[PDB]
Amino acid sequence: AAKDVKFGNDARVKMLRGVNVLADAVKVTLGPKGRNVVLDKSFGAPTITKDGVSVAREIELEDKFENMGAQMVKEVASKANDAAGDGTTTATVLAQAIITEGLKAVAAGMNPMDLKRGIDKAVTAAVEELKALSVPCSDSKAIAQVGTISANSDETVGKLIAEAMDKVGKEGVITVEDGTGLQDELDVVEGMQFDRGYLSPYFINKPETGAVELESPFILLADKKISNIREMLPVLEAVAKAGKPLLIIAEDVEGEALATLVVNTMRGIVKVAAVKAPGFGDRRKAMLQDIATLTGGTVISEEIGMELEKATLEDLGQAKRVVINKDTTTIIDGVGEEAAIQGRVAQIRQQIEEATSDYDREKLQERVAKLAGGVAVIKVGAATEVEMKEKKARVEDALHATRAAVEEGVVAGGGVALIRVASKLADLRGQNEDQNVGIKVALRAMEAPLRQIVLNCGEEPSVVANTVKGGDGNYGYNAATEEYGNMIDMGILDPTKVTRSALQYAASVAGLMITTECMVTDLP
Repeated sequence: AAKDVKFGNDARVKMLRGVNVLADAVKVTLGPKGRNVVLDKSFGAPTITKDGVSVAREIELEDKFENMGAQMVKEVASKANDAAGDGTTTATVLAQAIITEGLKAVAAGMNPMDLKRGIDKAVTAAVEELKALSVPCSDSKAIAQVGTISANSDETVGKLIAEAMDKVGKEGVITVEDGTGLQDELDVVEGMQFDRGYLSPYFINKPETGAVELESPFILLADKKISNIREMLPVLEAVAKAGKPLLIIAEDVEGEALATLVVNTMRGIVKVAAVKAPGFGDRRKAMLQDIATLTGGTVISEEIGMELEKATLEDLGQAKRVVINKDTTTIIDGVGEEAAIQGRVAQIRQQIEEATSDYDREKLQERVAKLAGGVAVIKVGAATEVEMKEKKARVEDALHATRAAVEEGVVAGGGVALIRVASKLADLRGQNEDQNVGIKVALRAMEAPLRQIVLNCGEEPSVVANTVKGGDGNYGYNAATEEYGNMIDMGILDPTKVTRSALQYAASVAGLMITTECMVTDLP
C-alpha cells in the first residue's frame, strides 16, 4: 500500500517523541521506591503494577513513526531483559538518555557516524571497567547471598538455590514446580535444555512470564521441515484423542502448517507447541536422536523410511513437563529407559575418545553433559496456595538473578556501578571532537539512571549523583534507606551481566537511531 516517508530531522524528532513516551511510561517504576502505573484492561479491572516488562508490552502509540520508534526501543529492551533476566527498565532509561543527548548533539551539526563511533568506544571501555569492578560469586556462600538478596532478603530461597546448583553444577539446568508438601523438595531427573524457542509468539499460554508450559506432553521427533498438515493429521488426531498436549520438534515448522497450528491454538481445541530443532547438519540429527532416546521415543526419519502419516503414538516420546521460552526450551523428567541413557552416554564417550579435533571433542562433551546432567526440580511448597505461588515467583526471579551472577559475577547495584564507570572513564578521548562529544553523551547517559532512581525516591538528583561520584569503590547512595555506604555491605546488588547487557543493547539501539536518515511507514 501507499507509504508516507519522512526524511531527515523530522523523522528523528518523531522517534524521539515515541521513545520519550515509552521511557516516561516505564522509568517511573525504576527504583525500590518506584511509583506504580495503572494499565487499564478490557475486562474492566485495571492492573496496578510496578513491573517494567508489562508496561513495556502494553505501550503502543497511534502515531506510526512514534509507534515504530517505541516498538524498536521496546524490542531491544525486551531482548536485554530476556538475555539477562532483568534490567529492561534500566536499558530503556539508558536508551532515552543517549537518544536525547545524541539528538541534541546532531542538531548542532555533529556527524552521526562519529557520534556512534564515540558511543561505541565509550561503552566498550564501560564494559571493560565493569568487568574490572565485578566481584566474583563462584563460592556457594556468595550464591546464597545473591539468592537471598534477589527475593527480598529470604534465606530459604538462597539456601534452596545454592543446594540445587551445587547438586547439579554451576551450569546445570534448574527448574521450579509447585510442591504439594509444606517442605521444599529438590529432586534430580533426566532432562535437557537446548537453545531454541517457540516459532510463534501466539503459542504462549502464560503471559505473566512470557513462556509456554505443557503438562505431561507427547514429543514428536521429525527430521523434516513441516509444511503440510495432512501428514501430521493422524498424529494430531491421536494425541487429541489421548487427551494430552503435544510438542513437535522438527527442523522448521513453516508454511500453512504453522498457520493451522496457530489458529488451532487460539481456538483452544488442542494445545500443541512446535519448536525449531537444535543445531544443524549431522549435529542436528545427533541431538534429535539424543532427545528421542531421552524421551523414550523413536525419531521419524524420512531418510530411513519412516513417515509422519504412518507415525504411531508409541513412536512419540513422553515427558513430565516442558517449558518453552523464546530463547530456550527445557524438558523436565523425560521418561525413558535408564539403560538406554547409559548406553547413549557410553557411546558419546567412545566418540569423544575417537574424536580427532578439539572442536568435535567440545561438541560431544557438551552433548554428554546435557545428557548426563539432567534437570534439577525445586518443588517449592508453602502453607497456602497464594503464598506458594508468590514464593514460586520469588524463587524464579532469584534463580534468574543467581544464574546471571554465576555467569558473569556481581557488581554494586542501584545504578552506582554505571556512576563509578563514568567517573573512571571521564578522561577518555576520541579521534575527533565529535567522538569526544559522543563519549560525554555516553557518560551522562550512564549517570542518568541513578538520577532517575533518586528522583523516584524524592531527593535531589544532582547532589546524590555528585556525592556518589566523589566516593570510590562501591560507595553509593541507598535509595530504600536514604543513606550512603557500601552497596555490597547493605545488599543492594545486581549481577554485572544485567548491567553489561543493558549498556550494550542501549548503545546498539542508540547507534541505530542516531544514524537513521529515513523512515517508511504505512499511510494512516
